[PDB]
Amino acid sequence: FEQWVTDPVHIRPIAHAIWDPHFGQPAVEAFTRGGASGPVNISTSGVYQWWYTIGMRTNQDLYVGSVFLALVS
Amino acid sequence: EVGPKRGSLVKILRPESYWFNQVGKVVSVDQSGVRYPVVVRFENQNYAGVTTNNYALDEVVAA
Amino acid sequence: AHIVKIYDTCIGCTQCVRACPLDVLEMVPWDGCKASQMASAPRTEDCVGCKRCETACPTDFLSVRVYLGSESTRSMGLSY
Amino acid sequence: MKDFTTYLSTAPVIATIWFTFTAGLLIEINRYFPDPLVF
Amino acid sequence: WTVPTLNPDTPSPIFGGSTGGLLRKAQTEEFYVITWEAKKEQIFEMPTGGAAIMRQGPNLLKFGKKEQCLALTTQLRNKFKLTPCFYRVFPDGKVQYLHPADGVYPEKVNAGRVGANQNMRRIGQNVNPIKVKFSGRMMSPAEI
Amino acid sequence: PFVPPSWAPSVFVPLTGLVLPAIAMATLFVYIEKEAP
Amino acid sequence: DIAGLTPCSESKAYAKLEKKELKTLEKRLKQYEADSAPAVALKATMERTKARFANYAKAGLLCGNDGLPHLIADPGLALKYGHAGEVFIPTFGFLYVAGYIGYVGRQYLIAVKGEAKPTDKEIIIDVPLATKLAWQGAGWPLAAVQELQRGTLLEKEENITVSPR
Amino acid sequence: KVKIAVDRNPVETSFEKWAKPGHFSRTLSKGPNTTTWIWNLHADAHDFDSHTSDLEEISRKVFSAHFGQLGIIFIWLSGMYFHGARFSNYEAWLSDPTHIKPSAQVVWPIVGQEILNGDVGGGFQGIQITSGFFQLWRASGITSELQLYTTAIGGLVMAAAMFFAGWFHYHKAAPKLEWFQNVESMLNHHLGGLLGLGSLAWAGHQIHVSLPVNKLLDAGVDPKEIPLPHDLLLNRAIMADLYPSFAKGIAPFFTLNWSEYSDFLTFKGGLNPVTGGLWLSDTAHHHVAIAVLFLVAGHMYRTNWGIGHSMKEILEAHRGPFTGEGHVGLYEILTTSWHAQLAINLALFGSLSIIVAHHMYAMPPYPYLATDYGTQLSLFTHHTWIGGFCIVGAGAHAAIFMVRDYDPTNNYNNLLDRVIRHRDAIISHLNWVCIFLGFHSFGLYIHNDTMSALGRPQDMFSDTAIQLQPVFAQWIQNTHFLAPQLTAPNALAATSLTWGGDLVAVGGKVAMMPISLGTSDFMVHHIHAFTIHVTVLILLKGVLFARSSRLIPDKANLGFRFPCDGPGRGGTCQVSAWDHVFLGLFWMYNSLSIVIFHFSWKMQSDVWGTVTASGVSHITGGNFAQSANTINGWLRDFLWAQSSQVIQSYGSALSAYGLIFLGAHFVWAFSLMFLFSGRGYWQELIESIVWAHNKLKVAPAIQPRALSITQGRAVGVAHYLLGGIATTWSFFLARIISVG
Ligand code: CLA
Ligand code: CLA
Ligand code: CLA
Ligand code: CLA
Ligand code: CLA
Ligand code: CLA
Ligand SMILES: CC1=C(/C=C/C(C)=C/C=C/C(C)=C/C=C\C=C(C)\C=C\C=C(C)\C=C\C2=C(C)C[C@@H](O)CC2(C)C)C(C)(C)CCC1
Ligand code: SF4
Ligand code: SF4
Ligand code: SF4
Repeated sequence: FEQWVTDPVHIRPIAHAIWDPHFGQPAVEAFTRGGASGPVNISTSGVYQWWYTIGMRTNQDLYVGSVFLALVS
Repeated sequence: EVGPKRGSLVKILRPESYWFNQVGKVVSVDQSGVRYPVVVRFENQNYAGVTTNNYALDEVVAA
Repeated sequence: AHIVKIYDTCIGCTQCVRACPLDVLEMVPWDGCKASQMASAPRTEDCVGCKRCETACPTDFLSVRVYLGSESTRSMGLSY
Repeated sequence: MKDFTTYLSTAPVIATIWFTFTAGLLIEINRYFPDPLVF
Repeated sequence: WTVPTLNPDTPSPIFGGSTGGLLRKAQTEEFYVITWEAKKEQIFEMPTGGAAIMRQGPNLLKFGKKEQCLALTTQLRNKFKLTPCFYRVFPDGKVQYLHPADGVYPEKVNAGRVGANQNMRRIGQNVNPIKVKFSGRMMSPAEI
Repeated sequence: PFVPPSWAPSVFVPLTGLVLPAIAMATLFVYIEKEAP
Repeated sequence: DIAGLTPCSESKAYAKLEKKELKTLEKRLKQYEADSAPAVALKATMERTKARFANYAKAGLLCGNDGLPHLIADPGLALKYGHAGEVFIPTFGFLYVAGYIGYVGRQYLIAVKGEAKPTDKEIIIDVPLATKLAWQGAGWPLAAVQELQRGTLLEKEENITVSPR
Repeated sequence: KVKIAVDRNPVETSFEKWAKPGHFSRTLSKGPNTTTWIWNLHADAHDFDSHTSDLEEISRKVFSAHFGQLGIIFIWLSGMYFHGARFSNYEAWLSDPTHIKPSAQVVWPIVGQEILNGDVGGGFQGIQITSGFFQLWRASGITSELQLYTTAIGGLVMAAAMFFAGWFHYHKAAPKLEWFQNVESMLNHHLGGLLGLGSLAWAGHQIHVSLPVNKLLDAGVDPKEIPLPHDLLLNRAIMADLYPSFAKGIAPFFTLNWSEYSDFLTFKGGLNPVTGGLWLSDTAHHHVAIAVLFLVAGHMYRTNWGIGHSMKEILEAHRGPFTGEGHVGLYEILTTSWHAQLAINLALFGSLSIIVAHHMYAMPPYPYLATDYGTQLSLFTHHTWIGGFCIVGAGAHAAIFMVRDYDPTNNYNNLLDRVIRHRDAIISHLNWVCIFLGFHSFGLYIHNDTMSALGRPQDMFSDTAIQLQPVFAQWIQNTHFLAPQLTAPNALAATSLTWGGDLVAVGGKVAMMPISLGTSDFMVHHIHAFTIHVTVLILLKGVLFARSSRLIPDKANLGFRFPCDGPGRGGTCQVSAWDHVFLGLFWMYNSLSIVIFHFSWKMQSDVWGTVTASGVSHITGGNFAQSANTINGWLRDFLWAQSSQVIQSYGSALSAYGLIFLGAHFVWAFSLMFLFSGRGYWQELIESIVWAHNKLKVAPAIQPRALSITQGRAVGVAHYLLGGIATTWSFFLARIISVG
């Protein structure tokens, strides 16, 4: 998120990391992207543009919100 | 001799009847005190293929 | 067990009793129809829900009605 | 002959004849008035 | 007429056996035993599959469910004009006579029989489900 | 900030999707097979 | 003209499509001798193609950027801009034929209903009666209005069956 | 005593019944009251058994119905020969068969449909045919449209004779039951006359017409200057020049000097290098041997003399310690039940139609048939489909017999009775075999798909990764290939090039070459085993449980075709033997769809292809071996890649295949409406529509009714097979004609 905000036109949003022990070394490389950091899935939900539009700018902001909503649940 | 005349055409009034608002012919009316004494015959068969049914005097009206 | 019910529209044709493949019905003396007999359902616990009785019923609407209910080894017609 | 004409009056026969007539009529029209898109 | 007693040592029709016979239910829950008298040895069809020869005089067979017994009862009565009777047998030795319950086949009206599950109304006179709602359990307007 | 360690997935993914399912299935199957007193 | 469309007569795409179509037919007409039956057939298709492109343009059809004729279905735009032979007139032509079939069939069913075995007259068609009604169907529209005004076209609800409700 | 017995003037020839629809049925003759009557009339039209309980009357109806079929087939053949004489490019194709495409259907120029008249060659424009008639006519030695026209007229004379025979043997001289029950006599005539005489006569035509005419055609002689067949039949010197042994006449035959006829009766094997088809001399010696073999076979059954065998005696004699009474009762069942005969005949005839597809493709019997890939693919697929349908029909009529003609009094402790007594063992064991095949066949494809997606190709089942080689089939191929030198010394070459050896090329295209079998072949052969085993499971179960089951003990009383026994016992939907045939059709379609797809890809990938300088280029470049081991491989490299021809056919002569391709996808989806729905919903919807018709006084006397449950199932399966098979048909023909 802190990299997508810098270049939202060319950076692909990451949904979450992929931990699959059935993967082969080629699959690990094919799914490694979005600043590398290991195999990850790109997000098509639109939360990156949404949170960015509403003022979210840092992972600290995202972390705090997560805690709040967990408390609300 | 209670009931409609034999051979007369009457319209069914029983709501759950296949011939509701339809006209049939009075085959016979049982003078004995049966719950449904009017035997009516219809040209169109029902979903079961039956073309006759018994109705009470109130369930039938000349039409 | 399935709920089997007989209605006053019964004409005492006995067709349902002859069609039943599990002996759930029988004919009992009656005074409401010319046949002086009406169908009864004293063994519904053996009913499976085939609805053959309803197929045999010639009245409009049906005088015998089957309502599928709680399922048992007999209701599911299980030989195991 | 009367029974034969009754057989020729049966639903399928009449349908074949009527549809053959209607198809033919439409085909001939497009044969003499080709590519009819508008009135 | 009196309730008949099932003689379990009755001769069984000649049959080499099949794979459609009784299962573990016969030993844990219950099984059914049909009995009839034959005036002549006649080959017949086992409702469980296969041909079998009925023996002269007494005959006894065991089926897994009541429907199989009544199915054989239908064939013997309709084709051979015989009059069979069947019972439900529990694994504790208890026997329960089932058909004909009063010795008179159900289709033939018989005295003493008391009506059951009969409604003094036509189906079109049943109440709307809204009336039988919030009762002890799921029920139909017909049950009331 | 509220960041789990790198081994998190190496442990969380195994537990959630294999171990926990087995535990859940075990207790659930027992309850269904249990009969009313 | 309307919707930003352009007359097929002035569309360049319409002209290119006609050339493209004739060039396919010509590339094939070559492999055959001049009088060969194949050659005669390809020539008649080329003539029919030329007549179609010309007839469509003369009819004043409008063409989109695809160079294909588009049909105007608004009664107002069609009448004011000369496009009524595209959907309006066809509509009244079909409605007349379709009502013709319906009114004749209804007249047949009503006639056979008063017979001994209506079901028999539906599997075996009373041809003479059917032909008579077929010819008398030309004036169906006026007959349908006269039935609508006498209250004989519809059935009384009291005589029509319905479910319990 | 075997003898001709008939009844005179049994049925009057009047149109009285023609005007009384449903006259044949006691229930239908009353006339229609609802729309169900119309369907019932057509559905019960050819069910004579249900019409009458008289076997003699049923047998007479069957005999005349067969003459009607034979007349229909003759008209069909006359049309094909007529269209070859008046609407075809056969004479031009005879001169240039390697370039001109066979065409025998020309369309009228209307609504722009003339585009379908493609440039097939030879100065002709029409639809390209794939029936293989041009190659059959060339093999027969036809060189003129006059011969095709004369055969067409002959076929119509034969069709008129067949229809006459049908009317005569039903209304004038109807054979009695005893006549039809002469099975021993029928087999003797069908083996000796129909088969042996038919083969002998054909050998006559081949030796006196097919061999010299085709030898001259292969030598390069123009079809116009070839001697007419009669010239060869009335002159021995011409035949002697072409075949020296003809100068000796028929002396060598009666003197047992058969070796002299070695020039026309041969055992070459392999393929004619000029045409790519089997040697006609080999086909001639074959039909002569077939004729002799079948003439002997037709002298085995006893008739009106003591010599011969009694089928009842033979059957009653074959009994063993494990099978009780044995084949007792079968003679009575197969002489009093047509459904029993139809079951066995449909089973073998379908299995045969499938065997013809494999044998005709591997050993191409007609000249220039092998390099015509459109015709080759069409023939194999067509005969494969006919076989599968007949096999499913065999199942249905076996169940019809079990439900209507089975009598326990005649089947006590016999093979039939003992089979019904262990039906649960049979179905349960077959059930497990089906589950084992499914996992070990389709599970392998899933493993490969997952391993490839996970980027682990070394963990896949392939000719480069883990290998599953069909060793047994590889050994058989090697044995058949080396056969000529050891086990078949006289034969010059092996029966087919598929076994191995050198490839035969005609017109620059591969006629036939060796077909290699690897892991992908091993995997698809096991899918076939699974699909066939499962289809058998459904059909067999439907037949063995047709009379009764643990769920329903009186299924036989309910009949063969019945919707269910109600929602009781949990639900008894589709318990009838007819419903098993309904389900069997879907699996038969699934099996054969996979079989024909396998054939098309394998042939386009490893056999068919242009032969160039130092190398053969196949149509798909040999991608079957490395692309047919995954479902993704099948979907991408077969369906998606080869659908390009049908999807890009618009604006051309194959445009019809594109339209049919879409129309077929439509019919298939339209079937799902009937297959997933129930009549209860439709009946109610019709009720509201009927209301509108009642309101406007336009309601029909014949009450509209939703289709019966069984009709709903029958309509659904019909549209499913029609749509699905037609879709493959359009895909196959467009693809093959374009890249042929
Ligand atoms: C059935 C749906 C439908 C729809 C969506 C339209 C839509 C339209 N119609 Mg219309 N029309 C219809 C049915 C319909 N029509 C029918 C059944 C008839 C037969 C009588 C007509 C006869 C008709 C005429 C005579 C005219 C239109 C016109 C128009 C356009 C402007 C009309 C307007 O202002 O509001 C929409 C109209 C309706 C919702 C119903 C009918 C149209 C009204 C009655 C016409 C009033 C137009 C008015 C003068 C506004 C335009 C001013 C000026 C440019 C003429 C418009 C796009 C006008 C036009 O653009 O001509 C160039 C025009 O004058 N229509
Ligand atoms: C006399 C014939 C006739 C007439 C006058 C009508 C009239 C009507 N039908 Mg209808 N219908 C008919 C026959 C007829 N139908 C037949 C044979 C069928 C079986 C397919 C149906 C099935 C049918 C359905 C499913 C529906 C209607 C509906 C309707 C109503 C809406 C308008 C409409 O036509 O929708 C379209 C109707 C059709 C597309 C059916 C086409 C039937 C053909 C074209 C008629 C031919 C009749 C006969 C062969 C001619 C005999 C002539 C005689 C001289 C021998 C309307 C009042 C709709 C409705 O209820 O709306 C309220 C509706 O949903 N009909
Ligand atoms: C003018 C000659 C003639 C006449 C007047 C009759 C008259 C009669 N025949 Mg008959 N018959 C004839 C010729 C004739 N037949 C011939 C040539 C054959 C040999 C095939 C038969 C074989 C035959 C049999 C086996 C039976 C009769 C029966 C009957 C009687 C009632 C059945 C009937 O005809 O209804 C009319 C029936 C039809 C009009 C159906 C036509 C069948 C044709 C051949 C099917 C054509 C299908 C087509 C090729 C493909 C359709 C595909 C689709 C897409 C369009 C009746 C009195 C039946 C009987 O005795 O009464 C119980 C009986 O079982 N006939
Ligand atoms: C040499 C003796 C002979 C021959 C050649 C045939 C040939 C045939 N029989 Mg057959 N049959 C025979 C003796 C013979 N039969 C005897 C002795 C009996 C009594 C036991 C029967 C009883 C019998 C029955 C019950 C049936 C047949 C049927 C058939 C046909 C099956 C269709 C087929 O596969 O062939 C393909 C078709 C052809 C090759 C067309 C050529 C057929 C021509 C006409 C050859 C002539 C055959 C005929 C017997 C010759 C005498 C005709 C004369 C009376 C005018 C077939 C043409 C079936 C049928 O219905 O046929 C209508 C059938 O059901 N036959
Ligand atoms: C159905 C199979 C068949 C048929 C029809 C023929 C037919 C023929 N073969 Mg042949 N052949 C066959 C199979 C057949 N073959 C096979 C399988 C082989 C491989 C062994 C051969 C190998 C072979 C050779 C090597 C030769 C022939 C030859 C011939 C021709 C001369 C036969 C002959 O010499 O006298 C045969 C005797 C008769 C045919 C008896 C005739 C009886 C007549 C027709 C009865 C008329 C009666 C009537 C009442 C008269 C009144 C008439 C009326 C106007 C009043 C002849 C047309 C010879 C040939 O080609 O000649 C050029 C020859 O060289 N064949
Ligand atoms: C020699 C082959 C043969 C013969 C002689 C018979 C004979 C018979 N079969 Mg049978 N059958 C066969 C093969 C054969 N079958 C095969 C291969 C199958 C597997 C699919 C079946 C499956 C089958 C079933 C499931 C049933 C029969 C039944 C019957 C009996 C009544 C037939 C009937 O219902 O009439 C009427 C025939 C029709 C109404 C024809 C329907 C139209 C067809 C199916 C449409 C096919 C598509 C068509 C080509 C589309 C054309 C294009 C379109 C646009 C028009 C009859 C004695 C029935 C029976 O035994 O009664 C209990 C029955 O239920 N057959
Ligand atoms: C007489 C006849 C029959 C008809 C019977 C009956 C009762 C038909 C019922 C008609 C009814 C109730 C119609 C009700 C409302 C109709 C309305 C509001 C009309 C809508 C038409 C509109 C808005 C026009 C649209 C356009 C026009 C100007 C024409 C075209 O340009 C196309 C378009 C859409 C632009 C039987 C028996 C079916 C048998 C047969 C002959
Ligand atoms: S549903 Fe079946 S078992 Fe129950 S009463 Fe009716 S016929 Fe008997
Ligand atoms: S079938 Fe109906 S009317 Fe007849 S006895 Fe049974 S319940 Fe009564
Ligand atoms: S859903 Fe249809 S087929 Fe199944 S039990 Fe009910 S009525 Fe019979």
